[PDB]
Amino acid sequence: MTSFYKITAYNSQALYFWGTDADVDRYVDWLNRDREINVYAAEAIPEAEWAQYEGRDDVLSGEECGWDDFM
Repeated sequence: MTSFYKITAYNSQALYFWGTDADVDRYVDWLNRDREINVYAAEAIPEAEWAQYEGRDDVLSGEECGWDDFM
C-alpha cells in the first residue's frame, strides 16, 4: 500500500512523499490547485532506493496524523 514518492515538475523543485497512492494523489492535487504551468506529477520510488529517503526532512509523511491539515 505505502511507498516513497518523488513528485516532479518541469523547471520546479522536486518534492517527496511517504504514504499511500491515494494520499500522494491528494497531495499532488493540492500542489497543482493553482498551478497555471509546470504542474506536478508523482512517481513511486522502488524499495531499493528507500534508504535514501527514510528519515529525510523533505519527505512529507501521510502516515502522520494531521499531515493533510493544511488541506
